Amino acid sequence: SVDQATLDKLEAGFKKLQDAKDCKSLLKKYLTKEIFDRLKTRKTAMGATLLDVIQSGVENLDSGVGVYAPDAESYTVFADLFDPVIEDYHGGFKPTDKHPPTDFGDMNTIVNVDPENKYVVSTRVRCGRSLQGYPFNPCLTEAQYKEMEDKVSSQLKGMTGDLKGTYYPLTGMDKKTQQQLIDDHFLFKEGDRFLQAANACRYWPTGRGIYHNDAKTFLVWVNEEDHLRIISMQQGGDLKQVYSRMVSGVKEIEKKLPFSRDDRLGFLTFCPTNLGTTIRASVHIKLPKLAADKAKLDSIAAKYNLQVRGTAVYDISNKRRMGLTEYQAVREMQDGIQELIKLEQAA
Repeated sequence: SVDQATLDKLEAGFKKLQDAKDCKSLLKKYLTKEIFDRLKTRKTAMGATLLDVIQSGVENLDSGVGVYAPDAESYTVFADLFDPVIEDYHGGFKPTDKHPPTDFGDMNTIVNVDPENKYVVSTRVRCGRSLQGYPFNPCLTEAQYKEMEDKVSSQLKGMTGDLKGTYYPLTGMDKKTQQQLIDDHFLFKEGDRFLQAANACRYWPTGRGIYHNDAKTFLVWVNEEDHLRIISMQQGGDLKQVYSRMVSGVKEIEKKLPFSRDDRLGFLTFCPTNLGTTIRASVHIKLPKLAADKAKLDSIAAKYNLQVRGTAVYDISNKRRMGLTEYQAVREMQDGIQELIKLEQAA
């Protein structure tokens, strides 16, 4: 049963949303009075309430999305809010649509998109995971932070071969180690006001840590936002090597740590923007001729559902997460980057 202190905070937050006439968040768009009244009395088995979903969007009215998952079951209990948010953010993933089963695909069809190292500075593929049986970061207790860091770090420290490396707890980290990790772009710090208000930064830094392999091509963050962020990266354009290393690491971790996955939504994450495959593939790439015609550049990327940002030089990444397989997402990135390089060469 939801307690009165929580209901009072919920009623005040709903009123705050309605009084902010300039608020444009998906939270405000889809938390109708009818849905609010239906959901405000519900609780997950782990104890999460509607407040553990919406509080960050109430506290940060300029949120784009404004809702987070406090545990895996929340996607079911609060589906009447999550479902239209997901459909809107993911551009047409309807409440009745279903994400395909996991398929990393045929690695032999993924390639080095720039063997000459003429255009691609670096290549990165990232994914995220929640561990089955644990609340998400809005609701982890201090004891759960300690237990899961022990379990995760033990599995990471047992990895061998290309994945052999070093675990660094944030707890007790000294300034020399911090600077070393900053120099490698491997450090994360306390979360921003969106994470803070989502209650994702409690008991800082208990249960938070960093792992990388000896070659510094494989990086794992523990409880930065999701339970696990798993990142593979290297200089140049060998997407085959980068993607296969990420998949190898994900599968090794999974052997002793089962992940939370939903038949409709795929892998379950703290932020609904990261569902489905959870995969973000990106390149840092130099395309100076296409830069002279940014409209043209933006048009090619859009054809392959890629987004182009700064970081002549661009960070180009895939936009799609839901309704396609891991293979399809990485292939979309490979195809798009190949087409961009082709058109740069012909320009």
